[PDB]
Amino acid sequence: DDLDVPSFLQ
Amino acid sequence: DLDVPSFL
Amino acid sequence: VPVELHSFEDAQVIGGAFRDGDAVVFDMSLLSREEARRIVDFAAGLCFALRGKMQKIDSVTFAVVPE
Amino acid sequence: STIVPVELHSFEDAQVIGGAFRDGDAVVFDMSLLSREEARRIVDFAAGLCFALRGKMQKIDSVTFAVVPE
Ligand SMILES: [Mg+2]
Repeated sequence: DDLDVPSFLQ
Repeated sequence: DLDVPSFL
Repeated sequence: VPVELHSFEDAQVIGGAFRDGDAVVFDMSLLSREEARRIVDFAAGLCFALRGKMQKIDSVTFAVVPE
Repeated sequence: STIVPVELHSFEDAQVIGGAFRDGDAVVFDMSLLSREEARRIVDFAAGLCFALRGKMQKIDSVTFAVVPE
């Protein structure tokens, strides 16, 4: 639950 | 073994 | 679309609805940490390819939005 | 167009695969510098790219794959 949207998808 | 996922 | 994920094979449900032009909200509470990482990477791939939006709702909930 | 080759160093390097692929180019990527789990991540991301655009994905060897546009 420490996961997020990869930064380069911004 | 790293393969193509079945649903492809 | 509120997909409850049981394994990585359920990526196909997210993929199928998303490429059909529908927003998908998926739950990863049943998945292991390794499986959730796989789902997020697959979903990131789906989004990148179609220039869609991906957002984390809460710790085990993400959304993939078309166009 | 001709196949774009990629030597991957990290998961952020998937952006090269994604960028060239969504532009309609076939991409051949090498994962020999990637760890076991990083390669797993790349393959899942590439599978996502492929599925969204109805492209073809193929294993060349254990560290080499290709993503081909529809
Ligand atoms: Mg590296």
